[PDB]
Amino acid sequence: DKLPYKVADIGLAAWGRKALDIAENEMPGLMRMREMYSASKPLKGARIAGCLHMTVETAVLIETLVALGAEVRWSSCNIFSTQDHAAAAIAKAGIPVFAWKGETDEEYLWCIEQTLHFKDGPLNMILDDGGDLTNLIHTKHPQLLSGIRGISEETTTGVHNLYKMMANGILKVPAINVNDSVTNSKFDNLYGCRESLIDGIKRATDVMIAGKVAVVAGYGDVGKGCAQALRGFGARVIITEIDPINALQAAMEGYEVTTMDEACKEGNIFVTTTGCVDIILGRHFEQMKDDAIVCNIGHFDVEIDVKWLNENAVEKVNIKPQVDRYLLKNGHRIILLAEGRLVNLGCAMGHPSFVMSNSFTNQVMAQIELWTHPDKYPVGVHFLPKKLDEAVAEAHLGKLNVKLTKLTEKQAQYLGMPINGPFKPDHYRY
Amino acid sequence: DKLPYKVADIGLAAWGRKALDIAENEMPGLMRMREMYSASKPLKGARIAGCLHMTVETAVLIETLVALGAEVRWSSCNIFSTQDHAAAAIAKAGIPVFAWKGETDEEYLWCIEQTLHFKDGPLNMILDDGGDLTNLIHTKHPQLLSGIRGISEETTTGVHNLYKMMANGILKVPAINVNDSVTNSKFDNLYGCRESLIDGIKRATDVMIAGKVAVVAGYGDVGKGCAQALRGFGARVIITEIDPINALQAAMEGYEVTTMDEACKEGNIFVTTTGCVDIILGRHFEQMKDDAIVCNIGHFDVEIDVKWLNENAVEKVNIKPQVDRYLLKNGHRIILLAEGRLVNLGCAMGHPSFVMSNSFTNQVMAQIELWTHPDKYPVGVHFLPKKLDEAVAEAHLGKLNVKLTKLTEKQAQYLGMPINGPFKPDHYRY
Amino acid sequence: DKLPYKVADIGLAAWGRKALDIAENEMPGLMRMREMYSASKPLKGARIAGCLHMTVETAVLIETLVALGAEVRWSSCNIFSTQDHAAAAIAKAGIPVFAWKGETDEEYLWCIEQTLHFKDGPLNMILDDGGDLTNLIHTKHPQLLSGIRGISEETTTGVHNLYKMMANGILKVPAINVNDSVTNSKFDNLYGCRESLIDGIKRATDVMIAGKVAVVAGYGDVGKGCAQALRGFGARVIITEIDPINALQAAMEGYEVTTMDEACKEGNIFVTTTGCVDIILGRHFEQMKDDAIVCNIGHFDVEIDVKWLNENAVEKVNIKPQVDRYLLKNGHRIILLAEGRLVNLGCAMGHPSFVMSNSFTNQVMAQIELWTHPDKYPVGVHFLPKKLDEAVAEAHLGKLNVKLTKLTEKQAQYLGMPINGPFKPDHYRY
Amino acid sequence: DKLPYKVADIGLAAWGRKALDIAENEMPGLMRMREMYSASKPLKGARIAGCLHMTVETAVLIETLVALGAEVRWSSCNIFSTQDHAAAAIAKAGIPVFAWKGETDEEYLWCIEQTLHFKDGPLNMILDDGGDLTNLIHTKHPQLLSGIRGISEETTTGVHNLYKMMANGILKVPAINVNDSVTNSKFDNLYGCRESLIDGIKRATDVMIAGKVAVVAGYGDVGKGCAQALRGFGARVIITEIDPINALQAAMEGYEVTTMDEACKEGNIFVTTTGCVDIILGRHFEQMKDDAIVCNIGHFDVEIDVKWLNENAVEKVNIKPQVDRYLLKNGHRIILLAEGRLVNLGCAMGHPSFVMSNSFTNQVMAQIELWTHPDKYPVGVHFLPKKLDEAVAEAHLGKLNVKLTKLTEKQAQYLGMPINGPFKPDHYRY
Ligand SMILES: NC(=O)c1ccc[n+]([C@@H]2O[C@H](COP(=O)([O-])OP(=O)(O)OC[C@H]3O[C@@H](n4cnc5c(N)ncnc54)[C@H](O)[C@@H]3O)[C@@H](O)[C@H]2O)c1
Ligand SMILES: NC(=O)c1ccc[n+]([C@@H]2O[C@H](COP(=O)([O-])OP(=O)(O)OC[C@H]3O[C@@H](n4cnc5c(N)ncnc54)[C@H](O)[C@@H]3O)[C@@H](O)[C@H]2O)c1
Ligand SMILES: NC(=O)c1ccc[n+]([C@@H]2O[C@H](COP(=O)([O-])OP(=O)(O)OC[C@H]3O[C@@H](n4cnc5c(N)ncnc54)[C@H](O)[C@@H]3O)[C@@H](O)[C@H]2O)c1
Ligand SMILES: NC(=O)c1ccc[n+]([C@@H]2O[C@H](COP(=O)([O-])OP(=O)(O)OC[C@H]3O[C@@H](n4cnc5c(N)ncnc54)[C@H](O)[C@@H]3O)[C@@H](O)[C@H]2O)c1
Ligand SMILES: Nc1ncnc2c1ncn2[C@@H]1O[C@H](CO)[C@@H](O)[C@H]1O
Ligand SMILES: Nc1ncnc2c1ncn2[C@@H]1O[C@H](CO)[C@@H](O)[C@H]1O
Ligand SMILES: Nc1ncnc2c1ncn2[C@@H]1O[C@H](CO)[C@@H](O)[C@H]1O
Ligand SMILES: Nc1ncnc2c1ncn2[C@@H]1O[C@H](CO)[C@@H](O)[C@H]1O
Repeated sequence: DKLPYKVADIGLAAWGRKALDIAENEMPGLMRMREMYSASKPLKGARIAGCLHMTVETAVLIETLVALGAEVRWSSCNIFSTQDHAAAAIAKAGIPVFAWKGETDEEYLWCIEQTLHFKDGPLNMILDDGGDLTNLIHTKHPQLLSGIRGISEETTTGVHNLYKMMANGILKVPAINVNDSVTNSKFDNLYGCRESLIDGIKRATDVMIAGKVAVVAGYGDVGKGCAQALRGFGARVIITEIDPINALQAAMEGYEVTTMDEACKEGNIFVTTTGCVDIILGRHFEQMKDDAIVCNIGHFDVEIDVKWLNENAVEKVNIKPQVDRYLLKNGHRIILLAEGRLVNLGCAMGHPSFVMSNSFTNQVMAQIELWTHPDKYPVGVHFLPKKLDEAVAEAHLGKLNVKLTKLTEKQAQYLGMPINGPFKPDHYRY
Repeated sequence: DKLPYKVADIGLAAWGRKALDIAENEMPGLMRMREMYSASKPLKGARIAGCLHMTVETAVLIETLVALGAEVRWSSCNIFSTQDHAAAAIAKAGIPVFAWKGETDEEYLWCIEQTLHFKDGPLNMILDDGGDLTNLIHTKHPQLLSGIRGISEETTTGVHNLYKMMANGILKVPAINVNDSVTNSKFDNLYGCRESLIDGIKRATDVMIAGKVAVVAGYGDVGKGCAQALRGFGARVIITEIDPINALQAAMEGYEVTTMDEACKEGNIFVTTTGCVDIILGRHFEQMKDDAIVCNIGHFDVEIDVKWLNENAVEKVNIKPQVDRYLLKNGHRIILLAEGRLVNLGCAMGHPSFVMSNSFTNQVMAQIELWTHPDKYPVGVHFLPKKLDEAVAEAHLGKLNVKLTKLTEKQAQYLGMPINGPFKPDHYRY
Repeated sequence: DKLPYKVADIGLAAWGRKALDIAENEMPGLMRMREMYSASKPLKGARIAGCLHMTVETAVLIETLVALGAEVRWSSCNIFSTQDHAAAAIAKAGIPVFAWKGETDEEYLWCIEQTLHFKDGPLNMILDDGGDLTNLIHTKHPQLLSGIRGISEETTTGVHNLYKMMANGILKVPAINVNDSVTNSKFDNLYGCRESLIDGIKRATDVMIAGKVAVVAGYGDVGKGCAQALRGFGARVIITEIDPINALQAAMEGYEVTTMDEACKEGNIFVTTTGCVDIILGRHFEQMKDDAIVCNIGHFDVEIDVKWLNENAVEKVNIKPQVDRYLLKNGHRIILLAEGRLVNLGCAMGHPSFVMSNSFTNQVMAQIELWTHPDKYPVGVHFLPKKLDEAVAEAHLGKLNVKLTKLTEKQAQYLGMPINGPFKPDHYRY
Repeated sequence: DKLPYKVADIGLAAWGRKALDIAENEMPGLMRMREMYSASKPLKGARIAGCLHMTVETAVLIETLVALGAEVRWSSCNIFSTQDHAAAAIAKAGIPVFAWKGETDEEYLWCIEQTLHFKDGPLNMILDDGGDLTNLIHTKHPQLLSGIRGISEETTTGVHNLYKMMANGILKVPAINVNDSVTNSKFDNLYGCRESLIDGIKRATDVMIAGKVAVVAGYGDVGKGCAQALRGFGARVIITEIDPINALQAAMEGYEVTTMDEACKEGNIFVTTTGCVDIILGRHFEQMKDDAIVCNIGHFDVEIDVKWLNENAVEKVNIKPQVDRYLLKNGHRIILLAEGRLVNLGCAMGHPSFVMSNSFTNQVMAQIELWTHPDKYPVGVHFLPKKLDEAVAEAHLGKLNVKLTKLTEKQAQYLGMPINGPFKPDHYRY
């Protein structure tokens, strides 16, 4: 029970390494963190248990925490999101990794647990992207809690659960809600899904986007990026919403807002961008035009009533991996992607490296704070300082070559703000 | 010193009334406020002293506070923003108004003061769009303070000043920062300027936008709307910024971000969207291509070094009202609009009615809260509740015919939010 | 009957001249033609009878033909398109002009005739923008025909008529269909209306474009530009078409194509971009939403059933010049612009100078060809050579600063085309 | 030498059939052709020798000519474009096919030849996508010429060669230049590359498009679609052109036009869209930013100086199939895709089915004309009638659900055109 790592095939490393090379040039934030802190080794003594989809970009993250001098043990937060050659490299790198494609629920749980203990004791830091690493511990390894200094969550569902545990006096460790940074929120949510929604759809169906009517349920950040992605292609986007402010937003950009009920008749493509359930049900499926393409990029296979399909469907033919085509009792066909799960993760390579570098530099900064500024973070879920958000940004202005103008004493004075200090109030919405 | 009103020409009413008719159909918010509260007359006993550019939209605002039963005395917050026929109507309507186009600094001040006293005593409520109505009182009419229940500011410069006075124990009245509502911030800043930046430029120069290189300094809300407006026309927009998150924002939309110095060589059109000073100086002007069109939509004639022009310019020819053309010592001409002032306000009819309906419904709500819920607002600068913001929005979804989807018990539950209650956290940035 | 000119007020000149100055910097084409031919005076002995809306841009045109050494006599092709101060300048310039705003049908015809005879005999060249100058002659002044060397038409309706007369052996002069040049078709049709459709609507109604559903009948060039203009603002555009290729074109850009019948129910704004009649009829009007804004930019007040309005409308109130609002027997109002006429011409200053510079340089070239290469053009309607179209273009690449790459011997060869010669086949569609 | 077919693996069929099913729902044109002519069997007696990349869409094409009753023998016009499972199906279908992935030059030539003879004699009809099937015959099988009734080319390089042979009295068969139909040109060139440029780049590099500066050489149709594709993503596109009309075109859409020389310094991504050579050479490569991504979608590996790379490059590492990364003597890396060949064809699944359905229906129609109207087409290269172009379109308006408005006697008359007849002149450019 004392393995050094458990990946699909160690062989893949050489190639996995080829990728981490190309990818690193696209992740300025992490690479900067490496420069600025590789010497300081500000993470020494930290034993980080990371639970985040084991991909090429996470590899760059893992090697960045190590470079900042820290012990790390990783396990993918998803059973399918792993990239064996990515995990290959990290293993060959002499780093404990317990990740591989399509593992069983039992294997998953196993994987995570393998990151709990180091050879100098148990973990003292948690890096989560869903709270599985946090929940598991809190409820099965209470012992270790007193030994953990911090937790950095980056997911809505994880962050929330943190607020809950804290609200119910269960949280026994300070956490930093990384997800609510602007550079983390916008990228992981808006630019991220915008760049990879169609990729997922293309690789799956290779269908033409233009000229098609695409229904997008939810106008949040993710919904916004998808709506902008689909429209950039020539499709006519229709939006459904429950929040009147977001719905106004949509209408002001030219989209048509209506209910899924009315909408399910018009759509050609259907993307669900919510953390809500029962977005698309049988009464909708039976209205859809022949060969409608349904897929979800929200967060769980909980937005599409997949079950109904597998139930009220005549035949279910599998065109290919993660692309099935159900036959309705009315003659119409229904192309369902990723089996209802996240289409960009299930049909594409997830989000680009540059995007991840933004949400991941936030992650590296949370570790540093949490493990170097304990006094600053009492038990509760905290937010990263704004001056540090701007920091994640500025570190990316190089890659794309943008010349940032620098305020001047007079100006700064006039504005009443530090020439380098935070440039906006905390409630600023960008 | 006891006049009932002071407008340019009372005659204009008939026509001004023609406008308030057309205009009302474009301002659902306010018109809804009249429906929902015309009976309750929730503003009874309130004597509101309003200082907001006296336009056709403000007229609809004024008549809306009156319908909600309240005494009102108005004066434009600007010497040129007034629309004599709009002010005409309101006068004929038996409402004290002291506004007219281009008044003198002495007249302006005079105008404001005429709204201070009613025939039942002095004011008890303040509606400001710059803090001039607020400042003037606090420093020349301290008596009346104890008599004032609230203040509702809608301008950055006014809001700030409130925070200050409060910070220095000067503010002696609770205020509601109306400007930070989503439905007010976005419309008054983004959509507002987006709809009218080019209009002001067109009427002024009637120039062709497409094919031109337009330089926009500042990627805030206003900058965002102008950048989107100019690009929709075919211009190649370049942006300058001091904030690394806004600059990243820009770059992610395809714009080129650089410094004004480098930029002043390329630009054909120049729009300044900041609350900053010395954005465009002589060293820029002397770089600009022949016949460059310079104008500012920020907030004051403080962003362009007009002075330098009037100083280092050979001849200054006035093509027409609010449109001058300076001749440089190098052969290049410089078309300067609105004399450096707000171009949409000085070369156009400002923002549209529908937009105004949003930021103004917020205004009406602040009045009701502040004067119906004093207990709730101790002296300080407060924010309008979120459930109310959504309210301003929902009231506009009709005009544009958008079908809002309604959450369901199960859903609502799953999401952990009231089926009607606020759908988003307070830090939500939309 | 021998006046030297007939303009509204000669005084206006000083100001008209102010305009021609600013304007000339925006019309590189004509200004280049002036350089390249001011010396050659390639138009000597040519007596041009010009009939084109007498505006500031036409003035720059007029002075450009003269500079190329030619006698010119002008009359506007429209009774309202004229710009008195523009015509003023040209008169003070010692040039026969018979144009002024809103002249009577009898005055119009008069005006045209005054350009027929010079003090060395009658005209020998025709520059028409509607065929009124061409028709009039052919049927009332046959004598002069044998004396006229050429005709240059730039309008669909004028061009067609030429093809007809020619088809029926009536055409007695060679003509050059200038309208079908790329640089003239695209600018006068697409970029032209795109830049000024909304300006027209703003000045007229000052209404907010965003969030509205705009119906555009016809997806030709003009319709394409209007649809792109309206969408850049945030409106949701719907398109109607009779040609299946244009309709598919629309659908591939994300617009929704449907019939006016179904569309008339949704629309908030209505732009007709055809040369067809009966596009919007009573059965539509009685379907439109309250305060719908109807206007036409096609070519004649023949696309909207204005008549029906004036007939089946209860009351017709005139909000202001060129903006009326009919009241229907059902409670809905209808804002009708420019009285059914060209809205950009009737509510704005028409197209911008730079656009005009393109379609007018085409015009200047036709004159030169037709009058310097008679042998090349036998009686019939001809097209401007392609090498010359590219010429009109190359002449504008300077204003907007574009670095045109130059083919190289090896390349040119490989491509099989002249390094400077036409780069494209004649059926090329750009 | 009498094989019935030669494909990679016959087994693949079942799956290939799976595809042809899904695909057929996206190609309304061909599916319509099947309806309208399945009975007539208007192609009876025709023995078609098809040479077109053997993919899933060509499969649908092949089965469409057969359904119209015709013998067919196919061979891919490219050595790599073939799709073994697609070819699989067609073989299992009892159809002579000689296609498989990556065949040798000797094999290719062999494959083509296998379609020349049927069991009732040689071919009497040619369907070419490059003229390899035409050339080969004309120069090695002159006998058969007199036996061939028609040739339908769809490629620039093929069409041209036709005009040549004809110009040099070599062409001994009438041909129909299908490529110049609007529905074929626009789709195969504009919409086609627009939908699949980024897909090719994504699968290849999985790089993030937004925030990047993309250089596109050539503003033709393909260049136009690529430029619109990249911009919709958020990149800043810069264009290079030799044609002044296209360069103006670009500048009027907001792009920046300049020379490759100057541009090669700025670019992050480089797409070459010409039929020209030596677009990107060593002097450029040595200027490119680190990790620049170079790829070409023109028509041959002739636009990028690949050779130079393989010559002046230190090391060339192969990241993966069709994705190499050269290391320069200056430290910068250069990611070269598809080895310089067509990136959408070499890194993606080419163009979508719907697009192909357009350019392929054109193809089916040319066969019918050419083989049912010989008398109509004397030896020379002809264009498909316009009434038939609109036909290809109308046939697709269904899929996307667009309601085509139908002219009316009065209207039609007014317009002077047949209510169903062609709605536009031949020189119309859409
Ligand atoms: N797949 C990915 O790469 C990825 C990346 C980030 C986030 N996400 C997930 O996507 C989901 C949405 O994220 P977000 O940042 O846009 O959230 P968000 O909170 O900004 O927006 C969600 C939107 O859903 C709308 N909505 C809720 N219930 C609805 C219903 N029944 N019908 C229509 N609209 C409804 C809400 O009004 C809201 O505006 C989350 O579950 C999130 O974790 C996925
Ligand atoms: N004319 C109008 O109708 C109208 C309506 C609303 C607001 N405004 C005014 O416009 C201004 C901007 O408003 P906003 O809502 O976008 O503000 P904002 O705070 O959102 O953005 C201002 C932006 O300016 C940038 N900036 C500051 N100094 C700069 C400099 N020297 N060079 C380049 N960029 C610089 C900042 O980084 C910031 O992103 C304010 O003065 C505001 O009151 C005008
Ligand atoms: N106001 C201006 O500044 C200006 C400038 C140039 C041209 N025009 C005029 O605009 C008109 C259109 O010009 P264009 O260049 O786009 O012409 P166009 O020939 O390219 O397109 C006209 C379009 O109208 C469509 N159409 C015809 N009848 C229709 C109907 N009943 N319903 C729906 N669609 C219908 C046609 O299918 C066609 O695509 C002409 O009369 C032209 O002279 C006006
Ligand atoms: N890969 C595909 O799927 C696909 C599909 C259709 C066409 N094509 C090919 O793409 C190429 C271009 O097709 P198109 O329809 O756009 O052609 P096009 O003739 O419409 O445009 C080519 C453009 O290249 C420009 N150009 C030529 N030499 C240049 C140079 N040295 N520098 C800059 N610009 C230069 C020309 O001015 C012209 O506008 C052709 O070889 C064509 O066969 C590829
Ligand atoms: N390439 C990637 N590497 C790591 N995490 C990713 C990638 N693409 C998407 N994600 C993550 O997917 C999560 C949702 O499962 C998001 O929080 C997002 O950060
Ligand atoms: N038409 C209008 N009526 C009243 N205020 C306006 C109008 N257009 C713009 N404004 C105001 O101009 C202010 C800046 O001077 C903004 O806060 C905005 O709300
Ligand atoms: N400013 C202008 N000066 C001269 N002609 C114009 C102008 N704007 C539009 N036009 C002309 O309007 C004609 C249609 O009436 C078009 O052929 C176009 O060239
Ligand atoms: N999926 C496809 N099937 C067949 N031909 C294709 C496909 N995608 C692109 N092409 C062809 O690629 C050719 C250039 O090699 C184009 O003429 C185009 O029609």
